[PDB]
Amino acid sequence: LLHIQVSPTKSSNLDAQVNTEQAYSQPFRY
Amino acid sequence: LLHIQVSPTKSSNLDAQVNTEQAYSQPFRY
Amino acid sequence: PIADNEREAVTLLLGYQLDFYSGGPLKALTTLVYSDNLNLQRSAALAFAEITEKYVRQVSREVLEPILILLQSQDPQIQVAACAALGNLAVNNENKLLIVEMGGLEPLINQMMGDNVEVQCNAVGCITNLATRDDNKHKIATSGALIPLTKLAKSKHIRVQRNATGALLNMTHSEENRKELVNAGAVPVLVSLLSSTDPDVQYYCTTALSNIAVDEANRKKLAQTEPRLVSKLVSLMDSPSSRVKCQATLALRNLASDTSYQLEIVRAGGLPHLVKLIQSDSIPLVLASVACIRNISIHPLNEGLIVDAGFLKPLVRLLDYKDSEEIQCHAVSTLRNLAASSEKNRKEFFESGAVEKCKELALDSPVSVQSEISACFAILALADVSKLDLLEANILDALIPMTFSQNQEVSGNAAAALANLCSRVNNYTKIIEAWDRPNEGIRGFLIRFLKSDYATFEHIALWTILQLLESHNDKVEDLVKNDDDIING
Amino acid sequence: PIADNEREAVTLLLGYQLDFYSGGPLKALTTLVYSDNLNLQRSAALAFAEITEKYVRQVSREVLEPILILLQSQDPQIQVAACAALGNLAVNNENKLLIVEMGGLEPLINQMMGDNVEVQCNAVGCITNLATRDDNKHKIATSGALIPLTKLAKSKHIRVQRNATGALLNMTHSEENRKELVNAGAVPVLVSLLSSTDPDVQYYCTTALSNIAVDEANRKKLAQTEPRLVSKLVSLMDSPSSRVKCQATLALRNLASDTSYQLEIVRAGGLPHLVKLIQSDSIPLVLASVACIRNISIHPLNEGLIVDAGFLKPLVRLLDYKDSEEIQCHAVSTLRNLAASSEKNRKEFFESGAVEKCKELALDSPVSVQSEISACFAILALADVSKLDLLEANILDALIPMTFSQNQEVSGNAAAALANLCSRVNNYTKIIEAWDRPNEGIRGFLIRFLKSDYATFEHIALWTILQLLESHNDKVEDLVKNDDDIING
Repeated sequence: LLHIQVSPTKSSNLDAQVNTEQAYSQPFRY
Repeated sequence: LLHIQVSPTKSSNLDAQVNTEQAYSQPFRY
Repeated sequence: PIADNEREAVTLLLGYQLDFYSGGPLKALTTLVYSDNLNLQRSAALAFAEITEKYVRQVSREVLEPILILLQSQDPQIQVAACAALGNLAVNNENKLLIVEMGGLEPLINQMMGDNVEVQCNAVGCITNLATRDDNKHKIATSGALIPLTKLAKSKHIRVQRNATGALLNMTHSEENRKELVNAGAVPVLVSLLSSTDPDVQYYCTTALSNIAVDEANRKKLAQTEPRLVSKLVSLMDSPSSRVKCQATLALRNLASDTSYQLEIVRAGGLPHLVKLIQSDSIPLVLASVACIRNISIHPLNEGLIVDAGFLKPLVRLLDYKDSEEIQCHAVSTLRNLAASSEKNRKEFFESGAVEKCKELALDSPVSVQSEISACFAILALADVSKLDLLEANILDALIPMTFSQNQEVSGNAAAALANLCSRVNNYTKIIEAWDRPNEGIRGFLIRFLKSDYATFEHIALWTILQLLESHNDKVEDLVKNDDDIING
Repeated sequence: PIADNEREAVTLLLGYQLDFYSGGPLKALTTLVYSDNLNLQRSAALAFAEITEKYVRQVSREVLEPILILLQSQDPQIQVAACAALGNLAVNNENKLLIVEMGGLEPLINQMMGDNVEVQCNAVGCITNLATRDDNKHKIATSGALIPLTKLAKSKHIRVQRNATGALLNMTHSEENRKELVNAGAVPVLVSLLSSTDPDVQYYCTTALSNIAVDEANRKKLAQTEPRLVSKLVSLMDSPSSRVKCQATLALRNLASDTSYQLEIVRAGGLPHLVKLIQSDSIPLVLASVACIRNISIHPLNEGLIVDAGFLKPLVRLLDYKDSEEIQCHAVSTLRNLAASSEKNRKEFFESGAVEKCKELALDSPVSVQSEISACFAILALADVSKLDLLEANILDALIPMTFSQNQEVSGNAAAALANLCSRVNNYTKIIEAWDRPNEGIRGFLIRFLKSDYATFEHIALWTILQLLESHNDKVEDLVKNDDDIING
């Protein structure tokens, strides 16, 4: 009755993101 | 002297000539 | 004679001969392999390694089985050559799958566990390549290779290290595999290799730990067992390598998913680093760092320290990144996280230029950004001491048209902000001015929201009318005597 | 800008090797060969065959050594594969030399003397390819290979026959090697194979015999031992294959160097074929055939038969081939060979338009053609019966300027013809009217040739003046009374 609030005070935390970059082998010596 | 002639009555024969085209083998089977 | 165009277009493409994965050649190498004579087998292995080195395509069962058979050898030459061949073939995506289906992982693991560093290198590397296919990742993770991979990640030979840490990285892409990694004891190794002087190893381990930090349970575990992790990542924010900078920042973001890490990153001195990175004008660096500070700003105890660190103006400047919607969203969201703090921080907030810039962006930006800005206004309007100032920045010019949005975050928060601005202010001049404009202004807002199906919107309208009546103003009382407004009940 | 076309232009042409001719692959096949195990060696030989089939380049000793060893196998299929490899490699010109220098001829000859027909075929073919390098020709000729090649030319298998006769053909490009070929007994075989129903075999044999017929001694040998030769070649002049037609015609022309063959070709019915051939749409056929009839027309006994076959007018029409100097030359030469025949043939000659066409061509053709024409006129002028006629064709218009030529064939023969035309004719009208024109006329001719350093020319001038005075005419005697003539005369 003093204030109106329809959103949380703080915003949500972000979801942790994965880096999907793939590693490849070094050149193969034999 | 009845006639004047400085070239032979007939022309000379041409020299035989060589065909230098080379033959190559047939396809090799195996 | 258009034809002679075509005449050379065909010959050309008849060009676009070095294939020996079938027929005679293959049969010869296979014959060498199944001779079970050591020297002959050596010859075959060397041939395979060279061939796969120069050209690779999808191959059949009859190519891979003689190589897999060579991998059962005790002879170092044969081992290293065959591993090189299989590793080279594992660059092709169909080959990865076929190689794993044939049971290549068991011989590869066996070769990994021998005391021959070149064979170690090649076998590990082959596994690295195999693990770049999603189908293979979980099978490799549960095959038993994780223990030797973890051990070999500590190798004094940098190539072995690169391959091993690379494989480990390749198995942080799913929750289950990450769980397998943590259970195999890879984490202390990765953390230790954060200090590596090799750029590749450092990047692989940083990225691996960052992906591991995606899971809540792993974050808790790290909190209990790896107490210097945050410090190391923080120092990695100043790496001369850009990708290591960026990834360390990302890892800190991910960790900052949790409250405890939100406090700990600040306590470890991460803020000035972040301040610098958020002003790099490099899109990846900025994205990572603004995401990180966005998570960190959620903890109340950080608010002051975030404002003292000088984040406000860089954040505000980020709103001009018109070609990066996510960066804008994160910047605004962080600002909104700083919008209900102490009085000092409030003054700083208003001195940053955030209100004006947000007002400017509110009607010419993606709806996501609009949403964040609207929420920011809504929270800012909660403080009585600020209301007049907010009104004198003309943010009603933004708020009123935002109440027309079909996105309910936008419209709802705009309604909230407007409503609160109408409550217990000393001066109602700006409100009176905006009564009919823009777009029917405040009265139109009152109408539309009075006829709303959503009881919250209607409650808002009634409440702000009540607040308008409640205040001791002669003229707004005159303005509410219009019939479209009143008989609503 | 500019650069960005160049920028692309380079890349594409950087577009436009993992072979088996070195390193690992080669060492593997080599390990297979020196294993001394028949099955392994078999695999190696098959590999070699396929590899050389797909790609061939200049190779080293280390490639050829194992292949040469495989050539000595007890297993005919190993020998066939190895020899296929060797033969494919022998398409490269430096490989030919290296293969002969390493002593491949001995295993190849041994292979030719075996009973397996595929082995024979590939061995002979390989030798055929080796003999396309001039350095090798004399070495193969003297290696002993000729006797088995000769035998294999009689094979009932057509591929063998083609390879063998092709090798024999490659042995006919020098006098020495041709001598070796005749001494090996190849001639009866080749002649008999002129009747082969296979286009390739008969082309190779026709060409080989044509080349053998380049040497005098060989022509005499053929005339003693091969009585069916001319008949066969004549029938080959009607082959549906144009190259066979042409080579048969050339062989007949070579043979026609001798008088006996000049008679024999006519006796065998070659003339109508040559009539058709000199009127071919194809310039080569025309050349060969006109050269042939040029040689044949040298024998007096043929003259009538040549006119009856209808050569005169086609020969005359050949003179309009302004783009072929050689064809013009031997057409005019043949005509000249028909210019001192019997009365019937002479009358036929004058109705062919030869005189008029030659006169037309005498001042508008290469100096070689001029020489031939001049000689033709000189011979024609020998017949009293013809003189007036030649004068009525206004031959002096051609003859007189020709006496200015620095080519002594032209000027000498023109002088002879003129001289004869001034001798013992009943009517001196054309002589009198050509006294001062064109090109200073007969008067000028007489003066110039009277001052000549060449005693032949002077002799001609004096003799001509004598013929002019001795012949009884009032006005020619009047014309001779002039200072320029008497003073130097």
